[PDB]
Amino acid sequence: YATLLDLDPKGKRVLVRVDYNVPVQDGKVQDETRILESLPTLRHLLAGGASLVLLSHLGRPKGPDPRYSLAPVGEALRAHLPEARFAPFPPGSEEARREAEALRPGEVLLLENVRFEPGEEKNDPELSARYARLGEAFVLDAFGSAHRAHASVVGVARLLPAYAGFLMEKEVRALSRLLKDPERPYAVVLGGAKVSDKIGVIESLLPRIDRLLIGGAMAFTFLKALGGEVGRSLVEEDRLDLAKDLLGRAEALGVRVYLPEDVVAAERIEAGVETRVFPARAIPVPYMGLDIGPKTREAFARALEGARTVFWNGPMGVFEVPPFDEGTLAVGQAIAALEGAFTVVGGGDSVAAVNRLGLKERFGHVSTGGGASLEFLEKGTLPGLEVLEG
Repeated sequence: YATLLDLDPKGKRVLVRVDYNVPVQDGKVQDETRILESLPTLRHLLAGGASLVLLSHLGRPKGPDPRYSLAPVGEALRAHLPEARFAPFPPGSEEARREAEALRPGEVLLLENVRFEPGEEKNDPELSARYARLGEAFVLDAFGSAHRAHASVVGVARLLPAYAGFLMEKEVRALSRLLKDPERPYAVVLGGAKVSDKIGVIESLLPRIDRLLIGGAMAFTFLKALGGEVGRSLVEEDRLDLAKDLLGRAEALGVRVYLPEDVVAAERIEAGVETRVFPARAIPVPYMGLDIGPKTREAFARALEGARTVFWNGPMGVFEVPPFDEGTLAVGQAIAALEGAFTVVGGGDSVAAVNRLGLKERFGHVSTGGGASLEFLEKGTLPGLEVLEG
């Protein structure tokens, strides 16, 4: 696992895979956070005497799509690094190769959305070789993209001396603590819509944890599995069986599991909609549970008391829909208030809650990997990390 301290950037053209998948609206970035998070890595390279070619994804565009151009990100980056420019050329094009070859030491070139290239998500060898012509060394600093063997993440890494950036290094060390005898009690807080997407990581963590708090829509599959009546709440009939087995092994492994006991419900998911609070195992048909209730927020905070290690990923309810973001905000303050503990928060809505509460500084580590982080904890590595050697 080579880091930036193993690379001498003097006189070299360095290709760097960054994570610039930021929100954009009307040709303007709405949140520069991801861009700011990459500067430590970029400035270190520039300081050492390098020129840089940057590659990033943006949204899930269906082939070339002006809607997802990185031009707005280029302007944002330019406010921070005076010599950074954006060129509307696809990463593997001849125009892009020539633009990078013209680069002078100190310049920073951001190329077009890598997802515009048809061979990107398929790790196409030809495409990878094309990216290799962009620089003499490769630096992967987009942890949120390291769980997939894509052309700009794994492919190009195999053709050029590859190293991990500061962001990558930080994410890996924070997550490693969670897999290396962390301080007890160790509590995990998981949230999300479907359970099927958390089974792998839940299984992996069970034998290492002491407490499991489950919120969000995924919790109703569990409640239903215990014989509850969840009304029109979202449930995966296809997982009711495994969900019940998971609660069993949990108990057998000596892990305390906490589930919602009350919920805030409505007949439709809409901002400002009228709500009613019901017991979590007695939601009247018409209604859908869309967030954890007041008693549940209370019990969850009580369950976290005394924990010395906490990992939280996922919303407690439909976060982006105004009334239903309260449970997630309550859990964030509960974890932020903890003392003497190593707390880690990841996933879009959970991180968003922390930011809105102005509680970032209160957390041990704010994950930038999202699902990547969950897979690392699940498998112990990622394909984007295995290629970071010489």
